[PDB]
Amino acid sequence: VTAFVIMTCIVAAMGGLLFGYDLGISGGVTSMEEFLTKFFPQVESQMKKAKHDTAYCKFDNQMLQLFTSSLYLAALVASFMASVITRKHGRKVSMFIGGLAFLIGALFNAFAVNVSMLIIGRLLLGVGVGFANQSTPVYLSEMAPAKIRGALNIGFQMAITIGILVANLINYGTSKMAQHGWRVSLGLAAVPAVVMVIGSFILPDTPNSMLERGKNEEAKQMLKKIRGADNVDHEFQDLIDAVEAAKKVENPWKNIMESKYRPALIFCSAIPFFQQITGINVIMFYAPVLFKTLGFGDDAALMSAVITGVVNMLSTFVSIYAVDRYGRRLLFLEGGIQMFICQLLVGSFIGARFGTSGTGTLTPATADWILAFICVYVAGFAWSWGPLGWLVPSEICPLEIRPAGQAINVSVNMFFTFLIGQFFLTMLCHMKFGLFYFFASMVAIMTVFIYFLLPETKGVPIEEMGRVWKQHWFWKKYIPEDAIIGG
Ligand SMILES: CCCCCCCC/C=C\CCCCCCCC(=O)OC[C@H](O)CO
Ligand SMILES: CCCCCCCC/C=C\CCCCCCCC(=O)OC[C@H](O)CO
Ligand SMILES: CCCCCCCC/C=C\CCCCCCCC(=O)OC[C@H](O)CO
Ligand SMILES: CCCCCCCC/C=C\CCCCCCCC(=O)OC[C@H](O)CO
Ligand SMILES: OC[C@H]1O[C@@H](O)[C@H](O)[C@@H](O)[C@@H]1O
Repeated sequence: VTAFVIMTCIVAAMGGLLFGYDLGISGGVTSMEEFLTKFFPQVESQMKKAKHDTAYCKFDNQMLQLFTSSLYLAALVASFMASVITRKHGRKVSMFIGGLAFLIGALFNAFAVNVSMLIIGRLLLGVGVGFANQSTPVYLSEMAPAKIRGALNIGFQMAITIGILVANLINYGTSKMAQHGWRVSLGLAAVPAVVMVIGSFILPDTPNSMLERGKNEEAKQMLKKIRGADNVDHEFQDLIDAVEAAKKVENPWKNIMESKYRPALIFCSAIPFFQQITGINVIMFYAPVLFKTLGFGDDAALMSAVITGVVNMLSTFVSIYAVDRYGRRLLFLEGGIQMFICQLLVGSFIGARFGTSGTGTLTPATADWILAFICVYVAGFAWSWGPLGWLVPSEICPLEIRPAGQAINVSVNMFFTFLIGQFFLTMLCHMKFGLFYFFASMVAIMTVFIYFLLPETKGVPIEEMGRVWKQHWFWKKYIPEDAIIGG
């Protein structure tokens, strides 16, 4: 562990600011009537004097769903392109492309004069997220010393939560400008993108990719630099062994179906689906919608998003502290149990407060308790399925399929992020609290899935992770001894 590798990983992790900024900025921008008037006049007409309505609830027709979907579709496709570039040219090159596409997208948005420019900008944001999310977790998990890989990789998730929070605060400010507030909100996304582009110039690439691409002496000297030791022979032998196997595989997409990759393939596919079917991106807007329906105004709705965003960010530190000391499993298990219980409590609390009230409207105190329970659910996600959904796929793949497995992770993640968010929009917007019971049942399923099927990965050198699958009661049948590195 050196100061150079920690600074390297902090700078690289700032690639998560891009996706997080976009996740946090969009809600507040859609509620700005100047934005609606310019680009979505059919929505503006529905929102005029609709004191108890929320503008993104109106994005439920085919054309508006197409606009919303375009970011996730571009990200899903760009993720697959990033797998090829990340392997052939390096993790840094994909991080550069991600920052640059996001930067150009932010400018098209901020200076949009018609919806055509908004569509181009949104597609470019999606390209940026696809490249940034595909490549940055690979970068962190290869660069980090094995002992603290969890903590350093989760810097990426921390950056996501920082972007969400910062973006909500920016919308708080730009909502007060006399004019053009939405241009400032969408244009400030360029700031972390410029940081990411310049970072991609100055960062080194990973020794793992340098060696796979034939830069033998550069890779060894780089490993010595990030580990701060003249003798890296044991860990460099891991890289040599990983590249010897990896050089045999010209097309990872045509080999990822082989038995020896099956545990990795299952988890790279299942973890992103499970991460979204927690309901996180639905539940995170339940209280904002509730406060608006109760008459508390746009500012109270945004304030609950800021509160939720602070909890979301600060709770990430629990995973940073515990992930390498106590393990990924403990975090999955506690986080799933805590999320499950909070979903049961909020669902039954809302259901009960209508059968005991008498007046038909929830009180402010009741709304605050609903936000409180939701915040404990968000805290549980924020130290489990949030950070681990960007850590675990990046640390379980052999080198030759590591960019491809992380591309599966991103692309499945984008697909279900949109699908689940759109599918539940009407239930969210009509305050159908039964959704908490559905997501509770999914969280039960994924927690049992983890309990029986996820071997503990903490502290294992990334190229030696086959050792962990080989000792798992179920996955051991897929892993041949000859493929295992180290031991
Ligand atoms: C690798 C690069 C990316 C590859 C993948 C590309 C995905 C393209 C998908 C959709 C874009 C089209 C979105 C069209 C949105 C139309 C919105 C609209 O009509 O808004 C006007 C409104 O209805 C009244 O004012
Ligand atoms: C490699 C590409 C590098 C691109 C780098 C990002 C810059 C592009 C962003 C915004 C447009 C800036 C021009 C400002 C004027 C906008 C008005 C405009 O172009 O209007 C035409 C439009 O078709 C209405 O009909
Ligand atoms: C290392 C850090 C480098 C940081 C580099 C950051 C560059 C982008 C910054 C801001 C863009 C967002 C603000 C754009 C707002 C435009 C709105 C506008 O034009 O309003 C006036 C109106 O047009 C009159 O007619
Ligand atoms: C192997 C994994 C199997 C997992 C299996 C799922 C476990 C239970 C999950 C969610 C609760 C399901 C619904 C519970 C509530 C049903 C009754 C209900 O909704 O009652 C309405 C009433 O008004 C009160 O709000
Ligand atoms: O912090 C919340 C965010 O956590 C990330 O790990 C997820 O991929 C996002 O969908 C989510 O909005």
